Amino acid sequence: STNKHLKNNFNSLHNQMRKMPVSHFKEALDVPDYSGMRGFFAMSQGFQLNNHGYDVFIHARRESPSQGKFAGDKFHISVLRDMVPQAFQALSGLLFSEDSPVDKWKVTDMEKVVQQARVSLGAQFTLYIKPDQENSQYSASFLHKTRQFIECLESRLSENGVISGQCPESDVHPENWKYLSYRNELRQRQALREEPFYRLMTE
Repeated sequence: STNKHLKNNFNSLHNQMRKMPVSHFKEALDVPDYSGMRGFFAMSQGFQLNNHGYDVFIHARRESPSQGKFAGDKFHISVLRDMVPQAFQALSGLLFSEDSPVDKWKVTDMEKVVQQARVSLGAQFTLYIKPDQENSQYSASFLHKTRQFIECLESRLSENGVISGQCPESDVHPENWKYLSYRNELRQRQALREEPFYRLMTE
């Protein structure tokens, strides 16, 4: 499995990642603004956008490319509900970037959260991660890119004075992540902190 490989290459992956140069993400400009996202079924930078009325989100899935099978890894971004539009705009360049390692994500539609009487304290953004290789093994290059990406998101939000939200109860995050949090749906918060993926993303 994917996790088996991470465990047996734990130090090797870490050692390669920690010596790689900073990643560069060519951010997108020709993207929709938040109100645009609420369009309904359009295309933007290769990402198929979809807003149906059965949930409180707007989904984005890149028609491409990651060749591996889902291993359950994903991140959530939590901000004050009032600031979702600002957060979205600030992160749009990276989220729609051709260099982004995230092929699938979603953002809550505040109109729909109100119509469906849902609470929105956090996890307004969800980022799905999948091994890049066909054999379902994460490569050192990809993990480094993903970590770099997640950190750019963190920095962009704080530089924009976005007020943080409330981390989901089932997620875990280090003290230096103010918006991002992690969880693996395929497997206690204590156990998540031990996941190799999570530790390679934080230590």
